[PDB]
Amino acid sequence: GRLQSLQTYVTQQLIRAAEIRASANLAATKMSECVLGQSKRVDFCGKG
Amino acid sequence: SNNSIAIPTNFTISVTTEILPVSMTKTSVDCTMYICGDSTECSNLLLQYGSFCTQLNRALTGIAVEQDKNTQEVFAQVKQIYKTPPIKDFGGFNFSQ
Amino acid sequence: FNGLTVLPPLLTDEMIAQYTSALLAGTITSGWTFGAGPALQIPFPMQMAYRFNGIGVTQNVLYENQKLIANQFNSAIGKIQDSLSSTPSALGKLQ
Amino acid sequence: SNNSIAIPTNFTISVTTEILPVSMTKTSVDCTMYICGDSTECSNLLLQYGSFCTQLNRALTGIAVEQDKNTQEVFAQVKQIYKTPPIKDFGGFNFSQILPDPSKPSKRSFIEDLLFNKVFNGLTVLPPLLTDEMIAQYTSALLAGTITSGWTFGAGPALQIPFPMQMAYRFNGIGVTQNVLYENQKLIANQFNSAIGKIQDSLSSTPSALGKLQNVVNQNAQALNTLVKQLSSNFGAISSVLNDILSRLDPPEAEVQIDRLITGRLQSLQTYVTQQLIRAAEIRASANLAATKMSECVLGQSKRVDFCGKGYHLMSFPQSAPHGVVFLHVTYVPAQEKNFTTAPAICHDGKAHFPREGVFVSNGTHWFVTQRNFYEPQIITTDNTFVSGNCDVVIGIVNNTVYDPLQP
Amino acid sequence: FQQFGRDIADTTDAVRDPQTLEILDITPCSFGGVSVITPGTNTSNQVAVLYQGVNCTEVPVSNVFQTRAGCLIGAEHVNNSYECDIPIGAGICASYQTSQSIIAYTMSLGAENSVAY
Ligand SMILES: *[C@@H]1O[C@H](CO)[C@@H](O[C@@H]2O[C@H](CO)[C@@H](O)[C@H](O)[C@H]2NC(C)=O)[C@H](O)[C@H]1NC(C)=O
Ligand SMILES: *[C@@H]1O[C@H](CO)[C@@H](O[C@@H]2O[C@H](CO)[C@@H](O)[C@H](O)[C@H]2NC(C)=O)[C@H](O)[C@H]1NC(C)=O
Ligand SMILES: *[C@@H]1O[C@H](CO)[C@@H](O[C@@H]2O[C@H](CO)[C@@H](O)[C@H](O)[C@H]2NC(C)=O)[C@H](O)[C@H]1NC(C)=O
Ligand SMILES: *[C@@H]1O[C@H](CO)[C@@H](O[C@@H]2O[C@H](CO)[C@@H](O)[C@H](O)[C@H]2NC(C)=O)[C@H](O)[C@H]1NC(C)=O
Ligand SMILES: *[C@@H]1O[C@H](CO)[C@@H](O[C@@H]2O[C@H](CO)[C@@H](O)[C@H](O)[C@H]2NC(C)=O)[C@H](O)[C@H]1NC(C)=O
Ligand SMILES: *[C@@H]1O[C@H](CO)[C@@H](O[C@@H]2O[C@H](CO)[C@@H](O)[C@H](O)[C@H]2NC(C)=O)[C@H](O)[C@H]1NC(C)=O
Ligand SMILES: *[C@@H]1O[C@H](CO)[C@@H](O)[C@H](O)[C@H]1NC(C)=O
Ligand SMILES: *[C@@H]1O[C@H](CO)[C@@H](O)[C@H](O)[C@H]1NC(C)=O
Ligand SMILES: *[C@@H]1O[C@H](CO)[C@@H](O)[C@H](O)[C@H]1NC(C)=O
Ligand SMILES: *[C@@H]1O[C@H](CO)[C@@H](O)[C@H](O)[C@H]1NC(C)=O
Repeated sequence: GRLQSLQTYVTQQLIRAAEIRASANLAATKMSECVLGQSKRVDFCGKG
Repeated sequence: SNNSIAIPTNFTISVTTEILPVSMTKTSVDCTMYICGDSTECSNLLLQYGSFCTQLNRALTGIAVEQDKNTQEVFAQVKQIYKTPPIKDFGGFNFSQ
Repeated sequence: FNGLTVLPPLLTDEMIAQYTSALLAGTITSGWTFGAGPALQIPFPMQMAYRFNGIGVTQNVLYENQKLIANQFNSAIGKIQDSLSSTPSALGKLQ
Repeated sequence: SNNSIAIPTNFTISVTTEILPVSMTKTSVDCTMYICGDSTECSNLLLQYGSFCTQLNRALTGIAVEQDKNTQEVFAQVKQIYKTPPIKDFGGFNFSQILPDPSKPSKRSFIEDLLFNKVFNGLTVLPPLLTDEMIAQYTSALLAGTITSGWTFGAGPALQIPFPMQMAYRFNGIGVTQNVLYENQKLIANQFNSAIGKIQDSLSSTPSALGKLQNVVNQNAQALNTLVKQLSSNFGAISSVLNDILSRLDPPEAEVQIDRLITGRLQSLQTYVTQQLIRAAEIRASANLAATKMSECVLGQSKRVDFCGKGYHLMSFPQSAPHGVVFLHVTYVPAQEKNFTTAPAICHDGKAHFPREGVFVSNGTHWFVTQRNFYEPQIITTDNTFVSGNCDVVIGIVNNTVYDPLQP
Repeated sequence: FQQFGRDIADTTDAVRDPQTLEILDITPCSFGGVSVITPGTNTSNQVAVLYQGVNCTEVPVSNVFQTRAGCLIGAEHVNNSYECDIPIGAGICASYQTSQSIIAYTMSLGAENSVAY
């Protein structure tokens, strides 16, 4: 029983970590394009 | 209509905010100790299950390393540490906030 | 703890603050330049004129309306502080 | 300070490398054969678990098809197969390190050869649908199209253009005038050649450059090894091998030991398949990124900052690698900046004058109008300035004089 | 003094015959998957078969061809190259071409072009 619980916890953590990695990649892209430059992509760095 | 246009005569400078998570907490649950802290017969029985206690630790360690890499790649993007001049007259703009 | 432990982050919050301060100082003092090579200085008014020139508005719009634009920017920043201090559910994702 | 501006006087052509994995090996583990290969009682008990041996095979088949789709979508982005002309006088630029080398039997380039050199219990490994020769053929076609056509071959019919003129167009796209190229053609060609040579040397010297591809290979190998090692375990039964279970025991005890073994092995197989699915999702994200960079950096000239390299992007070249792609990003970086004194506008005759495209600078005594990314001063004229209003609203206007060509 | 050999994954891969001391090698009996290649019943009912990872000789016994993928049975290997219709693997594709039969060939990546530079 305890091994099954640990396996479930680890799998859920792996999926959550994948989601956070996607969000961190987005944040790095926005730092590169919005802060270090000026972007022409619509609705990327704000609204306007 | 096929001959009319609308053209602005004024503007507005608007500031918006956007919040993005970049990392989580680095936890690492020990396998055997969680299942049974002190029992020795428990550890001996668990030893018959092979490598179900090393894979979990490997996965959690990979997650922690990934969190550190996430923070490093988001924030570390300057080769030098720049500093603002002590005089802060920027032509009317106020960055003290 | 039943065998569970929490490791500390490799970067302290002071170091993250130092990164963000460097980014802000470079952006205010240099502009685009510090992110694509050697950092070059430029007055902030001319940087804003350059940035209007990139969205389709002529430079003279900024210079003839410098005071109004500065006031609008300052008011917007103050309102950002007020709005962030007002609602506690703004930081929903991290929570 | 509110009147000092720094302007570069020289430049540097730099080449950087970026490595992205696109696909992983197509393994497939048969369910019944892994859990128990030759036994028939074990198979009869395994039928009691329903379709736990069809879901795993379906998942692994989906993963393999995904890998093939990843390679297909990254590399096959050209409709035709272009060839470089036998005469190779590109104005001084030397693409020998990246173009295919016909002497070698594999027809791979120098850098591609370096990259390729640097890098059953019921389980099988399928071969990829696209052989490495076809991947090299795609990369060669893309290189030939880029060198010969420009960005036109990715948006319609390929149109030829001299490479010097293509470089002039690409400088014109980052804010530097065409005349900068034509007056410094030899210097830029030498810088490009030196950068390519340095890329080859840097790749050849350090062995830990290709971290990601080796990491993927090692992860897959370790997973398979762990599965095979886990095959030999008791899982609470008397012995791991089931021949001793079935020969030394009566049907009841043999059956219960076989059930224990079956449960353990099924759990191990499920764990393996789940981790494979997660890894495949990560690799698919990486392959999507690689396809986007191939579309935007190689077939065009991107203005997105820090996307295609580090600097002002000029172009990019693709190279193949085992289970991955390598982009060589050629970028432009300024150097040798100088201080100058600058003003927003100039008051000539009661009217403010602003630069059309450029900025006002000063030796210290005289005033000139120049570019923003290169120091090319010239006299202020009515041709390159435009008027707006009077000299009372602009904060920092400088009294000076302008010139009019209509005064011979 | 060594009787049997175990590999990197701890699987026995060699045995010394006890009576005559000759080293012998154990290689697993052939196993793999079977695939059916069809042009769809809306056009024809003639199919081809692919035995994956198996030498043609070991297949238990129309036209037999060996490829990296495995043994193809029922398809005629042409010498030309067309766009891939049905992907068999290792650069080998199958199609339904005219009497009328299933052919197997090597992939063609596209038309050859040469820009007048
Ligand atoms: C453009 O908008 C700004 C801001 O709304 C206008 O400035 C305002 O003008 C009114 C009328 O005198 C004042 O009561 C406000 O205090 C001003 N606001 C600020 C921030 O200065 C400006 O007049 C508008 N311009 C035009 C041409 O309509
Ligand atoms: C920029 O804005 C800040 C806050 O809006 C100004 O700081 C205020 O300064 C006045 C002047 O003594 C104080 O009475 C306030 O208490 C300050 N507020 C805060 C929040 O510190 C600052 O002066 C502005 N910059 C300039 C150059 O005036
Ligand atoms: C811009 O930099 C290049 C080098 O990157 C300069 O070219 C060098 O000039 C020195 C001095 O004559 C020579 O010894 C080197 O061999 C040159 N290098 C190359 C690659 O040609 C160039 O002179 C600089 N521009 C200016 C205007 O000085
Ligand atoms: C482009 O660069 C390559 C590599 O530097 C040149 O190839 C060299 O050619 C010389 C003389 O033919 C040989 O001695 C070297 O061994 C070659 N190097 C390599 C790595 O093959 C090539 O000549 C250059 N192209 C032109 C037109 O000069
Ligand atoms: C201000 O700019 C002028 C124009 O380039 C510089 O004057 C030139 O100086 C060179 C070097 O002695 C002479 O050969 C030219 O004849 C000068 N031109 C004129 C129109 O006088 C001057 O050097 C610059 N000021 C400073 C401080 O460098
Ligand atoms: C086991 O018996 C076999 C059969 O008698 C032996 O094989 C013979 O060995 C002798 C000695 O080298 C050879 O001259 C014969 O030619 C072999 N016979 C054959 C048919 O090959 C074998 O040597 C014996 N081994 C042991 C360990 O006793
Ligand atoms: C420009 O002037 C500043 C003034 O301190 C000096 O530090 C800087 O080195 C000068 N620029 C160059 C390129 O020398
Ligand atoms: C620059 O700032 C100084 C004060 O430090 C001021 O005297 C001068 O008029 C300013 N010049 C411009 C062009 O803003
Ligand atoms: C430029 O002209 C204005 C108005 O004629 C005058 O006030 C100003 O002093 C002049 N500039 C200089 C440096 O004298
Ligand atoms: C196909 O190519 C092979 C390889 O040389 C050759 O032996 C055979 O005769 C060719 N068949 C035809 C019909 O051209």
